[PDB]
Amino acid sequence: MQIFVKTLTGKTITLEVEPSDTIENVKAKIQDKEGIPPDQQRLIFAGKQLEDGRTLSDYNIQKESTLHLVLRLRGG
Amino acid sequence: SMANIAVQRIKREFKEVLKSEETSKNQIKVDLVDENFTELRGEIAGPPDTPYEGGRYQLEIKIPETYPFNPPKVRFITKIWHPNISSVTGAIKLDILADQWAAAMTLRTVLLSLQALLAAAEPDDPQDAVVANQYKQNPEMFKQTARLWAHVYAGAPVSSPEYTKKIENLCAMGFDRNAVIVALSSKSWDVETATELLLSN
Repeated sequence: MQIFVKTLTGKTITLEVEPSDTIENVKAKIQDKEGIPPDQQRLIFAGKQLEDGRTLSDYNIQKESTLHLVLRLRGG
Repeated sequence: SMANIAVQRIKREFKEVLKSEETSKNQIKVDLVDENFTELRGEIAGPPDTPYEGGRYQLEIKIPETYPFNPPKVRFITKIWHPNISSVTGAIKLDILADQWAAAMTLRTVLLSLQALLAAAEPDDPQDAVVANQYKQNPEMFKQTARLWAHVYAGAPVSSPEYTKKIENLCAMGFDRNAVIVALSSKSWDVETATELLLSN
């Protein structure tokens, strides 16, 4: 299914995912499309982070639902 | 006593620093704690045109035995007021010391990057949140506060006594001048809330 990841810079990243998927793998296919390391990024939904071990349907992220990517601090 | 691709790298990187132009100009320096080379004491001079100018900062360098494929763990022994360094523990927030470490980096380039970090702090990405927001919200107050820490801790020329008078006034109440310099600086040199913070229990 299709979900969106609104980011900095007004960018919109479009990913094909399954509710079965880890949040880690959502980070992993953001990496292939954007070249962003998965452990320097953190996704928020309903304005809350989602730990990598859990899945998107546990947070009832249905299709066409919008996420936002805050990137972990540099150092960090 | 190590896997030696560390012993050989450390020994030549150590010998590389003492032969450098930065050590000849007294910018960086490294020394031996023990003689297995897993712990080194580094020293960097405060960059010019920065509040740390005239100061010399001791650095604790511990070489992991996964060297050179993992970075050395560096910690500031000398206290410093910097948004990317702990004002309490000396922990360093630099990407070359974490994810962005490369095996090609040497002792010299780590010391030069840390010396560069003093010249160009990243307040949006901080190690010490208190130092960082003072850095953003009050640029001039941070500069002299870092200047004061630069002398009290790194032997620089004194910051001008508009700040020591408070350090004098709170000590007139019998308070620890080490606790006062920490309390006054974290509370942005407001003696009232510093005096209220001053008391642990």
